[PDB]
Amino acid sequence: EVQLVESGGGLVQPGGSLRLSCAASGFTLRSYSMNWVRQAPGKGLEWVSYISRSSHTIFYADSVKGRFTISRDNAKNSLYLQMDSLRDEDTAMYYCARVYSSGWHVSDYFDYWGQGILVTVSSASTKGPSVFPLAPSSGTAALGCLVKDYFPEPVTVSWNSGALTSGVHTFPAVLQSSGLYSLSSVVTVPSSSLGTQTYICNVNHKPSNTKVDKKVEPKSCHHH
Amino acid sequence: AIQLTQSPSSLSASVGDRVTITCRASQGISSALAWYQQKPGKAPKLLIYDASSLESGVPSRFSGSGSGTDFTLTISSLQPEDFATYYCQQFNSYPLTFGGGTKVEIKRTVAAPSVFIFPPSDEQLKSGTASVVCLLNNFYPREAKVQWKVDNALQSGNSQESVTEQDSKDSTYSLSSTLTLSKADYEKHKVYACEVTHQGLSSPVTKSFNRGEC
Ligand code: NI
Ligand code: NI
Repeated sequence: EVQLVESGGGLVQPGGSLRLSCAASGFTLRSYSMNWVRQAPGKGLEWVSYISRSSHTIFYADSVKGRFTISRDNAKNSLYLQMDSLRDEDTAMYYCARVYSSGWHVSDYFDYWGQGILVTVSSASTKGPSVFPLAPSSGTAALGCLVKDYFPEPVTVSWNSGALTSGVHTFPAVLQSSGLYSLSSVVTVPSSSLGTQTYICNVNHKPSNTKVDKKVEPKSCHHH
Repeated sequence: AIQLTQSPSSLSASVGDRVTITCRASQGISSALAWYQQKPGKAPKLLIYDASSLESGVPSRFSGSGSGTDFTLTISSLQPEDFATYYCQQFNSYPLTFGGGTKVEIKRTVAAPSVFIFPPSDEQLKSGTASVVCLLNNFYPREAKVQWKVDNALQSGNSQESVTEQDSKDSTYSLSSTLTLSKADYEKHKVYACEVTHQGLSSPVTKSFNRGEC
C-alpha cells in the first residue's frame, strides 16, 4: 500500500505559523515531484506549491508566495509546508498530492492524495462540545444527539460503538452566530424496540481530546 | 495562467441517464487534461488522464474526449453512487489549475419527508439556553420549507438548517432545522410547532409539543 500520511494542521490565530508534514510510505519520495493542493470549505480546488524530486525547482501560487515555504526530506520520505503569517483565506483542507512520474512526456495529474488535514485560521479558541439527547417521544421512532458549541471542526459521531449504522444521519456542522459550530446526529429505530434496547451516541472531538458518550432514552416525568 | 471553465455548475439527472460535463480551457493545452471525482469530505479520486485514458479501476461508463480547447467528461449510464463534484485540471503548465467543479445530483421520484420534533433536553435548559430540533427524514427533492411557530406566531431569522449528502442507495436527503432561544424566551411560551411544506406532501405537515408532556 502506497500511502501518504499527513499531519500537523490545527487552529492558529491570524499571523501565526504552522508546519504541515506528509509522510510517504510504500514508495521512495525522491522518485516523484510533490505538490500541495488545498480546498476552502465548500469551495474549489486550489493548487498551492510544487517541488522537484531534487528540491531543484519550487513553484508557488501567488496567494501564498512570500508566506509558505515548501520543503523536502527524502531521507525521511517526507514532504513539508511551513506556513508563516497565516490568514483567514488560508483556512482549508490541505492535501499532500503525488504527481504521476513518467520520464518522456508530461504528467502532472495526481496519482495519489493524502486524506487531508484541516488548517483553521481563527481568533476563536478550542472549545469542546456539549452533547444533549434528542429524546424519542410517543412503527418507527427517531432519536439523536445535539453536539453543540464546539471549535474548531471536526467532530465525528458513532452509535453504540459503531454497532449501529443502519438509518443514521449525521448532519454537516453549522456556524452559530456566536462563532461556534453545532450539529445534530440522528437515527431512526423501530419503536417496538424502544424500551428494550439502549442507544448511546459516541461523540469524538479530537481538537480538544474531548470524547463524550450519551445514553438516549425517552423522558418519563417523575419531577419537582 | 490557464483558466478552466466548467459547464454546468449543478446537474440534475435520473439514474441511467447519459450525463455530459464540459470544460473549456483559456488556451490550447492539447491533451493535458485530467478529470477527478470528489465525494464531499474525501480527497479527489482520479478518473481520466490525458483527456481520455481511463485510470485503472474506473467503471467504463466514465469516458473522456476532447483536444486542445474544449473537453468533455461523460457518464453514459448514471449510477446512484455517482453523485459527486467533478473537476477537470490542466497539466500543460504550472501553475496547475482546476475548473470550478460540477455538482452532480441524482434525480429520483418524489418522496415525502417523515417529520419529527425534539424539545430541549433538561440538561441544556440547566445551562440557560434552548435548542428545539425539527427533522425532515429521507426525502426528495432537497427543496423544502420549514416554518417555526411558537404559540402560533411565525419565527423569523433565529433558526438554522443543515442537509445531509444524497443517500448513495435511494438518493434521498435529510434535513435538520434548529430553533434557538434563551431559556427566558423559551419559558414565555407553551406551543412549539414545526411546519413543513414539501412537494411530496399535498398540504403542510405540522409536528409540535406542549412544554414537558411525557
Ligand atoms: Ni538549476
Ligand atoms: Ni410538577
